Amino acid sequence: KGPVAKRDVLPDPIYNSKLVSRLINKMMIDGKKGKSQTILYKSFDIIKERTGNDAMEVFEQALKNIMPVLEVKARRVGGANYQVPVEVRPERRTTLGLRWLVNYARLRGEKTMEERLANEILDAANNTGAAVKKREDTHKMAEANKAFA
Amino acid sequence: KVCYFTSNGITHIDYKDVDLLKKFVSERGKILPRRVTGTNAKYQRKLTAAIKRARQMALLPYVS
Amino acid sequence: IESGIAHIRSTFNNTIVTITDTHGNAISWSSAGALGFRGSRKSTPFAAQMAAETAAKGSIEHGLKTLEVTVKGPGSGREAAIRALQAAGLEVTAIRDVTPVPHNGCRPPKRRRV
RNA sequence: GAACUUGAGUGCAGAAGAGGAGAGUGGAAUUCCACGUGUAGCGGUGAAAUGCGUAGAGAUGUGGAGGAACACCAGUGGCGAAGGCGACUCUCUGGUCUGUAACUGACGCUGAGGAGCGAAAGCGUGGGGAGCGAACAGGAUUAGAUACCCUGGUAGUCCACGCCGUAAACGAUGAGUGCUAAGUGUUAGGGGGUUUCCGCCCCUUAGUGCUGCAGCUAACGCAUUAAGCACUCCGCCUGGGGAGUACGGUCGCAAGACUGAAACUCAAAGGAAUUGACGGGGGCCCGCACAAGCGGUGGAGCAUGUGGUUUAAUUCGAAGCAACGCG
Repeated sequence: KGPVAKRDVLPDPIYNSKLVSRLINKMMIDGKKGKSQTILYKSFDIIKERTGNDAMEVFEQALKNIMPVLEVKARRVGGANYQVPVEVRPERRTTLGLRWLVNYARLRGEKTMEERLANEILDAANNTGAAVKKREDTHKMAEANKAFA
Repeated sequence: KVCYFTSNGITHIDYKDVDLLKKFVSERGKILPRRVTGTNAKYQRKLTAAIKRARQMALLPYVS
Repeated sequence: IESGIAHIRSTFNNTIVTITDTHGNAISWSSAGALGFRGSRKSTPFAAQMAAETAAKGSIEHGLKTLEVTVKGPGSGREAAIRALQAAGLEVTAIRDVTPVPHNGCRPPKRRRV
């Protein structure tokens, strides 16, 4: 069988990042990169406006707050249902960070996902936020189950 | 290995020989088996009889 | 005081560490269940490490420094608890591997699946 | 009737052994007891709970009581007819093996019935009780759980004498004797070829393992420790069930043991091996099978097919995957 790997596209015409196009491919509903590109650039223009900063550094700070060190996997032996904590390899750190940004942004609820993604980045920058509940809770699940490693 | 008692020709082991018994006995106090000291069957029998008698007179230890 | 002996008894349920004084006077004690682990995690060496950490903190609170550590009981957390006595500010000099060996004695309770 | 020494046995000389019976003693550990340390758990489980615990436990140190088994040696090692026998020491005592040559000179083998031994459980009487532990109780599990698991715990396990007289009491292989290739460990001996030795080799016994020729066997396999080739003697079998039952008798305090059918019923029961399939057996591997994700279905509305039911007819066919937007 063996492990297979995938690829992704380097630039964005404004905000030249790999991972921002990785977020473009994420949150794509029904095969529409155009709508996700529109949502993303209008959101980052809100992040450049509402806070007078470049939104690249705010976006990496939000990622750094969300990227989880420790997943907690499963291990059922007998009738025990133990969860076992896993040191996450950093690709999955970035992609769990992007899932938590996208999911808790669209789960928030405001008058566009432009605004939801903007305010979720602004919350995950100054770490207290909705996806960071999931960050904290995964680290708490790894903290409770640390007896197994 | 080589047997001790066939080499030095010595017969009945004489419980008073506390230093020889202390050589055959292990570090904690146990009798070493025949595949460690290399003796015969017969000489291991007389050795273990000697060690048990010298243990009951405190010439040899039980537990350490 | 300065010297005592650390009695660790780590068995398949619990890893109990009592730091006592040389002619047997317990300064402080903490177990794997005292740390909070109630379940089977009591048997895990992480709980034995934590129990040794808390016993080491209490022993330094009373002030002893050079231990002489006696491992007792068949379990799993003996090595991590010896290592955690070292890393918590104490010295482990001698290691007494003393599990209670009956010679022949009483007969054990019956085997389990029968 | 006379002779013989090989078989048998006595004599002498060593050797080894948990061979037995009686008494005495030890060291771990377990439990319990008293006191110090000290604080909140311990115990246990797949998960927990019952139990134990602030009235101070578990841990830990010292002391004491008491019972039972004797780590390491320890070994397809030893002894015994078999059951069986593992601390040590003495008392009494049984057998074996080895070397013969001193003696006897066939004294030998086997043995129904009889007499004895005879694991464990059980029984009687008197002690004993530490651990374990039927029964019994509580907690779990479970649909139930008179179970496995957990926590407790009675008889019993232990000892003295008496009874039982049974085991998958097994080598599932009666005892004796002789003959019939090898290789190889090992236990207790003996002798030899150089060496005073250590030790190597050779040779021979008796016991104990494995692999193996001939031979045997249905096959598995046995094979000088026979399941070979023979002779002697004893015990036992004649399809499966009913049935080791019932009746009778003997023995037993009892539980039961031994002896032991018949009516009736079946055409099989059975051994060993082969091919498969299966396993809540082991190994290896693979697949959107699982995980990692993404989107759904199950909810609503409608489209469509199918079961029932309404029917005059609701035509027939498909029916787990592999029927049901199928013909």
